[PDB]
Amino acid sequence: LDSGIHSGAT
Amino acid sequence: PSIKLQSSDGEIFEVDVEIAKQSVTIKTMLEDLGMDPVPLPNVNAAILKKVIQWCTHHKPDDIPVWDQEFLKVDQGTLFELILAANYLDIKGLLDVTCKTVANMIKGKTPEEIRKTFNIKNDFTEEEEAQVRKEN
Amino acid sequence: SMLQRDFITALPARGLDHIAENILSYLDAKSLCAAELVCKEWYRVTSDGMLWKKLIERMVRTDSLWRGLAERRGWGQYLFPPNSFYRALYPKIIQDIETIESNWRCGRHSLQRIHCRSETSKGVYCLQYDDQKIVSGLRDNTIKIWDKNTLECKRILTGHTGSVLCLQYDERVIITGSSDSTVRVWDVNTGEMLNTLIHHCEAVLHLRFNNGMMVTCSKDRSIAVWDMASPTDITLRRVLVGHRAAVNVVDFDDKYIVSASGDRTIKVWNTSTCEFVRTLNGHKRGIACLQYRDRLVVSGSSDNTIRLWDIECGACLRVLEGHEELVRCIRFDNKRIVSGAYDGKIKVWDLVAALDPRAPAGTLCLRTLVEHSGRVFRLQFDEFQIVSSSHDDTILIWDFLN
Ligand SMILES: O=C(O)c1cccc(NC(=O)c2ccc(C(F)(F)F)[nH]c2=O)c1Oc1ccccc1F
Ligand SMILES: O=C(O)c1cccc(NC(=O)c2ccc(C(F)(F)F)[nH]c2=O)c1Oc1ccccc1F
Repeated sequence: LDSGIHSGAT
Repeated sequence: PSIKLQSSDGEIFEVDVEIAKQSVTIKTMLEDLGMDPVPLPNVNAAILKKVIQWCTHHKPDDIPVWDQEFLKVDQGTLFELILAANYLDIKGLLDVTCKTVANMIKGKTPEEIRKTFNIKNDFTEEEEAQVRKEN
Repeated sequence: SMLQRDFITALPARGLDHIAENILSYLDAKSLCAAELVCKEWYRVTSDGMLWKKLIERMVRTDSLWRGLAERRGWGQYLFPPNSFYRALYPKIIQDIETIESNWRCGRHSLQRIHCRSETSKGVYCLQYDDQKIVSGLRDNTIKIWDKNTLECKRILTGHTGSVLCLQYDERVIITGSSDSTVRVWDVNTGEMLNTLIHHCEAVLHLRFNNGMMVTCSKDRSIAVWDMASPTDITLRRVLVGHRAAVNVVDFDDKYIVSASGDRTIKVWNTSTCEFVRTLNGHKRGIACLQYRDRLVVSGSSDNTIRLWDIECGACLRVLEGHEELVRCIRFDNKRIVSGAYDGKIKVWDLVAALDPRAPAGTLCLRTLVEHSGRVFRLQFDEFQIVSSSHDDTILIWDFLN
């Protein structure tokens, strides 16, 4: 994933 | 407080000052000219009572349901209301009556407009074709 | 009282021409044409009244599409030449609107491509544009300002120590958020750095500001609400907590703040009180992008879908399927939704059709636009164009007006 968004993973 | 309005006939109407001052004209005659009663030589009693009724009820976005029923009058009376609203400078009443006339024009053929307002076609054949060609 | 009365002849006869003109100013174009053919005096009132000029001016005042074409075509030069010029101009504008709408529906466009020439870390995370400039935030930690017309780079703003992930500007400042966890405020004219906000514990993923207040959101799972008395006087008002993962996007107006997160939820907050209102559930994976205005929220998700929501009841009004990868950016106006995905593709959606529950799903995607070679990170659009930026280190201008 790019630095602009993040998932709910650990 | 109440202010006396004097119609062109002579009939006097007792109106609350807050209702009377919806007419910018009457507001100027009260505040700047200090007049009591307020003579209205251009407004007869029948139209003035109609105007006061409209002003009390509106102490207006487009035309509401009450205004449409208020304007269910003949075109001569609608014309007199436009004139009174102009003379008295009641922008709200001028807008609803002018929009009402526009609503009687929109969505109609030229002949249907003529029939609505009892208007005779005075174009020559050549002139009408030219106006028609340019639109 | 007379039964019938020719208002349009009678009013000018008594020296009240402007009232007659005002009545006719309410007419649509076709009714104005009809009024022209009623009789000679009706024609004179519309002609001497410059009714066709007034009709075009009313449209420019109330429709950005007309307003935009007045500037782009140059006939706005004459607004605010006889009446017949404007009567003849009106159908040219109508067909000019229809050729533009056809170009959107069929994807006929010209393309401008800016190569950002990033030396090391490539990619353009964010952008905003006007008629003069494109302001862009880059993975190389800089903000680059490009001339909208010549496409050349006019200014490079340095100061961030990580990627510039989000930005917005107005007529006074550019505000940027970065992987370095800071928010920075720059002079939009000179580029001078005016302020730095130290607050978030992780990357600042999104921000919006308007009318003296700003909301920022972060990988640290929080939203910060700021009061901006000036570019140099910015005070923290509230911290909103409740999201269980990174907050990827935030938007707001006077009614609500709207945030969306990797925790698969959209959360609604009261702008005035900063109190939590409701959670919008439905997306099956994290939410990457969002826009909110009026009552409509539109969101794009890692589940490859787009969802339309009503903010007041929280209902999902429509699910848009079609994207083959993560929906990474999304915007909408009064007519269209434009979205970009991780596979480099941009899709145009019919928003009116999408908000009509009778319309079938297959009729909703107007077109797919494929000119990026990497993930589409950000887009902005209007009546005439789309401006998009990508991991491929390019900014594209898609122009649907030829
Ligand atoms: O569906 C959602 O939009 C949703 C959105 C955010 C969070 C959850 N859920 C959880 O993170 C979760 C964590 C722990 C437990 C546990 F321990 F009780 F079993 N259960 C849970 O559901 C959601 O739901 C599901 C998501 C995936 C699968 C099944 C679900 F239902
Ligand atoms: O269902 C899943 O267990 C699942 C399985 C595989 C992948 C994903 N997720 C993603 O690869 C992903 C990438 C990016 C984003 C983002 F940035 F948009 F928010 N969100 C995402 O979810 C999954 O989902 C979740 C997993 C963990 C937490 C919350 C999720 F929903």
